[PDB]
Amino acid sequence: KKGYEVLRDPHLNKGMAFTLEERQQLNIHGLLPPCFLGQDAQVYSILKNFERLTSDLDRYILLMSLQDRNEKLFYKVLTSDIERFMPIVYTPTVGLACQHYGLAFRRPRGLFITIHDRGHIATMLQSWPESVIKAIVVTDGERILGLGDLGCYGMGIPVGKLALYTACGGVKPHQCLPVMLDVGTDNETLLKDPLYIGLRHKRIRGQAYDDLLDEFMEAVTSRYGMNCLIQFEDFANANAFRLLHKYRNKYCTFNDDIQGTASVAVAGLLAALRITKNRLSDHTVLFQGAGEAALGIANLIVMAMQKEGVSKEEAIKRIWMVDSKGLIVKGRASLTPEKEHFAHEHCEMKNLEDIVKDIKPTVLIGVAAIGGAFTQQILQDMAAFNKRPIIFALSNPTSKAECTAEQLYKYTEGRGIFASGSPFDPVTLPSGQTLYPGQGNNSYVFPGVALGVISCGLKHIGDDVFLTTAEVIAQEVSEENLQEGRLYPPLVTIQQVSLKIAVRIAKEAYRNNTASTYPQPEDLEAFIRSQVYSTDYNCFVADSYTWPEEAMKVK
Amino acid sequence: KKGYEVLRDPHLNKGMAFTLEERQQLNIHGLLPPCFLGQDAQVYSILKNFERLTSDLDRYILLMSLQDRNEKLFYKVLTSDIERFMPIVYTPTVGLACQHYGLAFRRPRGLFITIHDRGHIATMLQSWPESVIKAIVVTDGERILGLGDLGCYGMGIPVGKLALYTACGGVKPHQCLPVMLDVGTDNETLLKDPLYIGLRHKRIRGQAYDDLLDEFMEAVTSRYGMNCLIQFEDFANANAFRLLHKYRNKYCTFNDDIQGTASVAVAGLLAALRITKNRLSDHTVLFQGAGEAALGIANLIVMAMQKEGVSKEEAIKRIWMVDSKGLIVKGRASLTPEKEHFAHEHCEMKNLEDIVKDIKPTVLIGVAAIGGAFTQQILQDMAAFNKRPIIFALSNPTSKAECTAEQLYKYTEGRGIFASGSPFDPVTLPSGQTLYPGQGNNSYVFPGVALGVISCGLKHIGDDVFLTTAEVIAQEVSEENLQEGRLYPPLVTIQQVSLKIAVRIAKEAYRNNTASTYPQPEDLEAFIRSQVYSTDYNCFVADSYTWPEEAMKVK
Amino acid sequence: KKGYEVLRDPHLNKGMAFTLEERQQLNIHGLLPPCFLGQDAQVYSILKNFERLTSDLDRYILLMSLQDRNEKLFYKVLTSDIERFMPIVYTPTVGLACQHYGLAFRRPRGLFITIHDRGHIATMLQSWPESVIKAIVVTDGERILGLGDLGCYGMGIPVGKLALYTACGGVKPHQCLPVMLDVGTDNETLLKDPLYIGLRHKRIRGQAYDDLLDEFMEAVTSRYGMNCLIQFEDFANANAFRLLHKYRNKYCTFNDDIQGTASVAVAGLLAALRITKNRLSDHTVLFQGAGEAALGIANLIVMAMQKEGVSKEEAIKRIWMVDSKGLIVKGRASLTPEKEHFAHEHCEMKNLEDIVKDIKPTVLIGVAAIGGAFTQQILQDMAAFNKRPIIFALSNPTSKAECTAEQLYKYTEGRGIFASGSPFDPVTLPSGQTLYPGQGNNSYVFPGVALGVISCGLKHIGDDVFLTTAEVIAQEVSEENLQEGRLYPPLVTIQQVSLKIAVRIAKEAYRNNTASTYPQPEDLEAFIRSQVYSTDYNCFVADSYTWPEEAMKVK
Amino acid sequence: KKGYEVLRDPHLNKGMAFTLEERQQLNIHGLLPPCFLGQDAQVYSILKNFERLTSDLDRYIL
Ligand SMILES: NC(=O)c1ccc[n+]([C@@H]2O[C@H](COP(=O)([O-])OP(=O)(O)OC[C@H]3O[C@@H](n4cnc5c(N)ncnc54)[C@H](OP(=O)(O)O)[C@@H]3O)[C@@H](O)[C@H]2O)c1
Ligand SMILES: NC(=O)c1ccc[n+]([C@@H]2O[C@H](COP(=O)([O-])OP(=O)(O)OC[C@H]3O[C@@H](n4cnc5c(N)ncnc54)[C@H](OP(=O)(O)O)[C@@H]3O)[C@@H](O)[C@H]2O)c1
Ligand SMILES: NC(=O)c1ccc[n+]([C@@H]2O[C@H](COP(=O)([O-])OP(=O)(O)OC[C@H]3O[C@@H](n4cnc5c(N)ncnc54)[C@H](OP(=O)(O)O)[C@@H]3O)[C@@H](O)[C@H]2O)c1
Ligand SMILES: O=C([O-])C(=O)[O-]
Ligand SMILES: O=C([O-])C(=O)[O-]
Ligand SMILES: O=C([O-])C(=O)[O-]
Ligand SMILES: [Cl-]
Ligand SMILES: [Cl-]
Ligand SMILES: [Cl-]
Ligand SMILES: [Cl-]
Ligand SMILES: [Cl-]
Ligand SMILES: [Mn+2]
Ligand SMILES: [Mn+2]
Ligand SMILES: [Mn+2]
Ligand code: NA
Ligand code: NA
Ligand code: NA
Ligand code: NA
Ligand code: NA
Repeated sequence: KKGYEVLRDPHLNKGMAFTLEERQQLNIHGLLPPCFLGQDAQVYSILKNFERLTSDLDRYILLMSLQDRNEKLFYKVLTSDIERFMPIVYTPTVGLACQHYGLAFRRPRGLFITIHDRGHIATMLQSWPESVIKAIVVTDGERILGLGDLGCYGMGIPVGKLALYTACGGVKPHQCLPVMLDVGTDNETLLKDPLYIGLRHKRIRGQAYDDLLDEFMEAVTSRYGMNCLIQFEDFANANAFRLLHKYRNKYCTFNDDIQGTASVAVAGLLAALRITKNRLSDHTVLFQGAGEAALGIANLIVMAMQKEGVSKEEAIKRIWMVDSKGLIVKGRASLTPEKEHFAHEHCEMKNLEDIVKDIKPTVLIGVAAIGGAFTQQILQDMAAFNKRPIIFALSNPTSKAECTAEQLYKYTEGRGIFASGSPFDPVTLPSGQTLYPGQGNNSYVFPGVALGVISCGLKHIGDDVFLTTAEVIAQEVSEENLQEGRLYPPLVTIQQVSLKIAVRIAKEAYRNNTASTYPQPEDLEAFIRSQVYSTDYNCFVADSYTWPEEAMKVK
Repeated sequence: KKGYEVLRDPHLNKGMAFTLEERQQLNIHGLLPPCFLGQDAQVYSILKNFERLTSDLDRYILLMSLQDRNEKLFYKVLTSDIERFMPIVYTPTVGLACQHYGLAFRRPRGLFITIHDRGHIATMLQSWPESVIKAIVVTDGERILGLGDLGCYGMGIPVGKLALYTACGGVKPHQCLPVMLDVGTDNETLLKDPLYIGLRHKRIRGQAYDDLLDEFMEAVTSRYGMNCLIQFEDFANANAFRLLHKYRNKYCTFNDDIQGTASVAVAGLLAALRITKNRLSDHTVLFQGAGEAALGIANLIVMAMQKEGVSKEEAIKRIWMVDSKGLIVKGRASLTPEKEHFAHEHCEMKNLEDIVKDIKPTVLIGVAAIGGAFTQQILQDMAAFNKRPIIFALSNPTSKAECTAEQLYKYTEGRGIFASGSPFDPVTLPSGQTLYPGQGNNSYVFPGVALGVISCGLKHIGDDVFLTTAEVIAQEVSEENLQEGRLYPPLVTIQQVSLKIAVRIAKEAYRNNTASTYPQPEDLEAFIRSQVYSTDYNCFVADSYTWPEEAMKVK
Repeated sequence: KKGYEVLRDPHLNKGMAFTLEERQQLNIHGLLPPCFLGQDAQVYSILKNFERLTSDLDRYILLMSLQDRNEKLFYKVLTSDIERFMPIVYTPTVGLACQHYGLAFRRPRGLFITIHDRGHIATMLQSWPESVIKAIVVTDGERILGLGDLGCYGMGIPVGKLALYTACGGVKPHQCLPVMLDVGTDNETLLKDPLYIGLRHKRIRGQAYDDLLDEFMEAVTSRYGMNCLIQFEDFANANAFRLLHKYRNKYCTFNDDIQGTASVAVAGLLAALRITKNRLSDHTVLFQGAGEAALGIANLIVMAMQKEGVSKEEAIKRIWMVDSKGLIVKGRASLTPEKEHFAHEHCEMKNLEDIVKDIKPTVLIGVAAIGGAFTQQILQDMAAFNKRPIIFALSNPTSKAECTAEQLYKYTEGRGIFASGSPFDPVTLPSGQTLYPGQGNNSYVFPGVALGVISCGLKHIGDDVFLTTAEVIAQEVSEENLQEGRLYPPLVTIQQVSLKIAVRIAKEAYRNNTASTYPQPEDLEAFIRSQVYSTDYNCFVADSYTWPEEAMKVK
Repeated sequence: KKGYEVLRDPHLNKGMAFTLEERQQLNIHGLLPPCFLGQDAQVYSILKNFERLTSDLDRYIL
């Protein structure tokens, strides 16, 4: 393609990086100022623009616009200082963006499918420029992080997730599709908000909702193929599980919040074991929350424990859960079949601190979006019953973190092992030792899992894929990392980590013959490495070459 | 047109204003959130976005992006509150933008022709999406406002002018082309500036430059037609004049800085006469500056006086000028033929205040871009020998204004009649009366002159056109306006004033047979009104309708 | 798509079959006369146009132009009377077309890859509008039917083959790509021909040629996938066999001339056995020719005989061949490894008639492109030592057929069982009985084999596929068919036969796990039927529908 | 503009008169046979096609 149409297509636009000869051939010479530069120069300019801003939202908006203008440059900047820009494009800033999505909105991104478009989804996929999609992150916006129902403002998440698909996983941008399934919203505040971009009516539930979802899945895989990876993100509890169970074995799909979190959670405990000097089956885990994350994580912990040689029954007995009504115990009221799995014989309790004192767990996991649930008392108690207690404040965004790295280390005398879903700066204990709290976030799992699935075309994703991936991650945590308090490999190495996760997933796929990409590559690492996205700009010059002169003569 | 490419075309893009039916027919249903809204709603969000910003530079980028995303919306927002947004799109903010163009740069706009493209201009015009252009604003960036040589960063100016072409004149945006002729820059600072977007070398002068200009004019008129309007803007002294004289009679062109300024300046004096209760031939004008603006304004003033009944010779004797070397007197050194035209018998002088006290003028016009040249002294002196002195601080941007509205009104005890190139807020005198200083800026002239020339196809623009336009503008100043201290009709009525300027120019054109649009309209006003740009969106639904039924049958 | 561009795209163009509403929405209303018609009406006008022509070459051109104008209409016409149009679009007219390709040329069709394009094939595949190709028919034009080296004029063959892919097989036209690999031509006549459209130089051979082919296969499968079907057609002997052997197990490819012909020839023998009332192992085959067709057929026959219980050695003993040097016997000079395979101990012989009298075969197959090789004497001899001799004049086009249907039936006194590569009209014997000579032509094999490979994605095509296909075809020959003298099912049922061929190929592909399309359909016949091409026009009206009214409300 | 779309537009289409370089830049190299001819060589082939016709209506259609 050519002309000014190129400058408006972010997948093609190189900006002033366009060569004098490229510009001339593309019929755009004169539409750009008379200066030519490389990505480094362009990155410089962006940083000057980023530096001068004075609000995270403004930084977000700046980057989102870059993403809408020059694809390569966007990712070049992202990967240039992942630790610096991820907090803007992903948690916690992405939640802030979703809260003001109507305000931050500029150019649309993604595919918005409505409950009112039932029976016409197949047609709408046509509207999407790309005809070859290999991955999709979808949400209905009912459980945006620990922020609740943000309706159509929730589109910010899929966009963020996919940003890492490329930035941290190497998955090509052009093959991914962020999707919003707006069936309404129960958030009264949004329904009254003048800037709200979604349907102004309560969420439609029941059979209608279910049929919408079936059509979506059927339509996507029909157009893009049965190998298309569908990643559910931030759906409400009930919907999340039923949908997973319903499609898990029918399509190539998985739920990030349920399975991706479990993977990273276990990856941290597996790593923590090298500090606590014991076996996972010697621990006693207590969850604040009993939803998607808790239930997903708890299940993976059990599989991990059985792998150690313990029985399924013994493993489940070491896992305790607390929901909005209190400690989940046998015979308690308001219990679900899934919760009943961890209902143990015990009197009922409501106060979290009393529960911590009673259960005396070795691992405290926070996944209930409850502010500073992990108070100094709770933290002190953990430091009291444990030589080195493991503390996981997983709720996102930052404002929902069960506790801070600072407080964790402060109230546990620097003996607590910490991890959180949202980023925290390093902490220098009184002893002068600087600890670097790790980020237990999906971000360590979904990019590699995607690179993997897409690479070998794994037909379906079993729970073993996440357990194995939890091991691959932990295997990348160095002794040096561990000594700094890191339960995960440094973020700057995320790409390398993703590759390994991808290669490992491929090896298993072919082994169990669940793969689809054939013939099988003689060297999987080499093959996947060659399938990864490249930050470099392509050359838009026509492929000119000469023929012998006799054969090229004009008659 | 078609699909997503529609959403990237600002001339077409309607954003969420596209109807469900339009989106479905345009193959973009799904690419936009599930909410449909009108322009009012769209303007609201834009304002909430403009409101939260905290820098003029930022507000500029905001609007500029808007213009790159939704044409109709952009202009709907500007005219919604011209007095509020013009300062952002035009003076003085536009000057600040030019100073930091490299930084503010996002998406390119306009046509950038280089000195190294000599012999290829014709082809480059093709790279421009539009093949039908009626107006063109060119600059080489050597004299950007009173900011000097800003090289390629000067592109911001033609874009500003054109913005007003539409917003103030009603000229259709799609038919206008902003152009930057980059032949280098002598600004050592820019040459070292890492963000500079132009050619990194001193300006090329001599015959190479002249050939480039001739080619440009030729290229532009051959492609777009002889009737194409070429507006020269912000060129250096020497070039501005010779280029104007060189193409004046050959093509449809004029120089905004020399002729447009002259027109508005005369319009103001004509209005002031109704406060000073005398005739223009009764005044004595003193110009701080003897450049493009000064010489142009002086020339029109002379014509205006002669039209009163005074002789050429007598008129000239009433104009005094001061340049970098001091008062322009007969037999002084460093004099140009143009300047020696106003060189009177008198002793040399350099001190401005002493010059004011010696010549004792009734009107003081500042056009030398000298900060606060009109000091307390000067202003007091003026209010001393003049019952009601006329003070014109025309230099731009604000930072160059010879003096402020507050200063003028205070140091002239409220008896001074003020006007300036850049905007100043209302002033409330100690007497309790609030004055609304007018803005003597080209903006009152070029929009209407363009509407006029384009509408009737006036082959060439003579000085009479600007004198007539000056009378037209003054004619629209009401007694009420005068009573408030306005030498110009309120800015909120600028569209109507442009209409009358256009209608007038048309009538003259047909009378003198210099028009080209035939047959001549019976009602010039009605004709022009129907030629004006509309801010309303068009409907993108296919024009569907039925034929009988026997004729519509399928055989 | 939209606009006049639609009318020029044969894959979209519906002609006057475009609905008024379609024309209005596609922006073509007014570009077509004021009448709307159905396909039947359109076919009628085509037939009127075909009727008035007076030459086969002109009928060819008419139909080729139809194909370049309206795709569906083209195939609608072909399938409306396959027995009438196939002889025009295929053998023998296609051979005539190729001989005058330069003269018949109008609009180009297919992909022309030259030997001078080595190292740039991948680039050239981009030039091709479709990015999703599933089948390709390639030729270098060195052995076009029995007409020899027709160089670039040979493009007519791949175009013809693919015409039947769709017409007889049901394969989608847009997913197929006809390719010509021009490396020159040794035909002195064409080099001198002023209308020749290929490279005017002797064919390039050796390593250069082999590298071009490797690059071709690599580029095609890299861009279109390893499952892309590559059908080699009309390559010279040496090149045909080595290319087949070299890529056979590496890509999804087969050689129509060697393998397709084998399949159809055995299909006919299988059917013939039901007339001769005996087993294949009871016959003695004699081939007039020892090349691509001869060796391929000979090979399939052997496999067929072994499946009856006979050993490989015993089977080979029943097959004799004659080449340009005469009867192929042990120790004979100028023999090939492949030929030596059938070199039996026997005295050398050169005269075909004498050879027939000596070997006394029960099956006479002609594949040497030798005019009327099967003389009256030979035909009489065959009817002398065989109650019911089986005569196959497989050489194409008709002017190369070993003998005519009339001649065969006349000189065998109506006892000879006939079949030919090119069509012959029914024959009414003196007894009054009318026989319908069958057509033993690849056309019975490649369409169905293609529909099958493409459908289930069979990685590689082994000879078993052709042997089973032969059985599938013979299975479709009814008792009635046989009684009329038909060795193959009637042409009018070819689409039904192809389907059966495909469903069987699929079944075995999944059984042997050599398929690629997964999950496997529960009903293969139903799946494949749903994938077949539809001759009906699509509806180009936008998918319009409404949402509730509150959700459609414009703010 | 470019691509096979150019071959279909009679105002732009040059047939085999398109140069090797033109074809490569227009993204149509390969859509035309490996032969380059001038207008007169093209006229010649038109005349041969005209000559063999035997009806004015056919010559009209050609
Ligand atoms: N990688 C990561 O770091 C990651 C990944 C996914 C999710 N998360 C975070 O985890 C949080 C929840 O996600 P989810 O998917 O698990 O949501 P969910 O399914 O809604 O689960 C939330 C749970 O918290 C419980 N809860 C509410 N108030 C409580 C209270 N006062 N005391 C104890 N428990 C209480 C709820 O109880 P009931 O059962 O009574 O309703 C519910 O079971 C979010 O903030 C999210 O951002 C982090
Ligand atoms: N509509 C409007 O409000 C409008 C329109 C056009 C221009 N302007 C303003 O007018 C200003 C100049 O524009 P221009 O085109 O006339 O520029 P120009 O051609 O550069 O002329 C500037 C003149 O000022 C003289 N000068 C410089 N310093 C002086 C000093 N210290 N004391 C006395 N005279 C001095 C120069 O003298 P020499 O000849 O000796 O060098 C020169 O004649 C700009 O700031 C611009 O913003 C306003
Ligand atoms: N589906 C169909 O019905 C179908 C498909 C493919 C081909 N065919 C036809 O089969 C014929 C041959 O094609 P091919 O691909 O097999 O070509 P090929 O590989 O060149 O084989 C031709 C063979 O005929 C031999 N020959 C030449 N003159 C002979 C003569 N006077 N007496 C006996 N044998 C002679 C040649 O012998 P040497 O080796 O000594 O040179 C050669 O072995 C063509 O006319 C073609 O149209 C029909
Ligand atoms: O749900 C979340 O909070 C996440 O995935 O980071
Ligand atoms: O030059 C200027 O400042 C203008 O034209 O307003
Ligand atoms: O080459 C041939 O003769 C054929 O394919 O039928
Ligand atoms: Cl850039
Ligand atoms: Cl013919
Ligand atoms: Cl012949
Ligand atoms: Cl038949
Ligand atoms: Cl139809
Ligand atoms: Mn999530
Ligand atoms: Mn200016
Ligand atoms: Mn063939
Ligand atoms: Na006919
Ligand atoms: Na053809
Ligand atoms: Na193989
Ligand atoms: Na033999
Ligand atoms: Na041609």
